[PDB]
Amino acid sequence: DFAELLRPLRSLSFNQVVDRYVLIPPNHTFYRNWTYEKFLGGFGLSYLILRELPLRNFYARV
Amino acid sequence: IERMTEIALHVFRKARAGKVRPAQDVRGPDGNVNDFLEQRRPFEHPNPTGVTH
Ligand SMILES: CCCCCCCCCCCCCCCCCC(=O)OC[C@H](COP(=O)([O-])OCC(O)COP(=O)([O-])OC[C@@H](COC(=O)CCCCCCCCCCCCCCCCC)OC(=O)CCCCCCCCCCCCCCCCC)OC(=O)CCCCCCCCCCCCCCCCC
Ligand SMILES: CCCCCCCC/C=C/CCCCCCCC(=O)OC[C@H](COP(=O)(O)OCCN)OC(=O)CCCCCCC/C=C/CCCCCCCC
Repeated sequence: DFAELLRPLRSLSFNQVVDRYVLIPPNHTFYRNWTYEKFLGGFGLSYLILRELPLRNFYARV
Repeated sequence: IERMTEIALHVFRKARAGKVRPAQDVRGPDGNVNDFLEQRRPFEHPNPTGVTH
């Protein structure tokens, strides 16, 4: 398993490793925080659907 | 005209009460005492605005 962690490196040279994983071209235009906005924002969207539960008893929905 | 009016008004009051409770038998419009026993909301139409208990 320690040799499996280095599997994608054995097929590459050092120059290819640096260009592949180290020298990623700079691009600061992405909305990186969309991952959190989708996750935490899902609580509000889930509430919009959940506030319509056809459970007749009020205390059941409580 | 006073006597004619109170005759028509008495029929009107019974006919007006008959709209909410129609006449099924000889008893006439709104002549059933069982309608005024304890009633509950139907299962498909509960109290929409407030708590029941
Ligand atoms: C045509 C006739 C019908 C034929 C088809 C019939 C079959 C239909 C099913 C297949 C089609 C489904 C379509 C979507 C495909 C999804 C495929 C999938 O794998 O999903 C698995 C999906 C996700 O699994 P999961 O990984 O465990 O994520 C849920 C975790 O809770 C997550 O928890 P977390 O902490 O890890 O993360 C928090 C999470 C937020 O998660 C929560 O907070 C929810 C927590 C639940 C409440 C807590 C109480 C939990 C109680 C536990 C017991 C629950 C049992 C419920 C069983 C429900 C069975 C489905 O936030 C997020 O991660 C991102 C959320 C934002 C996502 C963006 C929203 C996109 C949704 C799609 C939009 C378009 C659809 C139309 C609009 C919706 C309909 C009006 O499983 C679910 O279904 C979860 C329940 C969601 C409620 C579903 C209600 C919508 C149903 C729509 C039906 C059609 C509309 C009505 C049409 C009527 C006329 C026909
Ligand atoms: C949200 C309001 C919608 C209506 C808007 C009306 C007003 C119109 C005026 C808009 C002016 C536009 C100003 C510029 C806004 C810029 C938008 C922005 O910054 O985010 C874009 C950004 C681009 O992402 P990147 O690729 O990382 O960045 C590349 C940048 N070139 O978009 C995103 O991140 C995605 C999230 C955006 C909102 C997504 C909406 C999701 C709603 C889900 C409902 C759809 C149903 C889904 C069903 C799923 C079925 C499998």
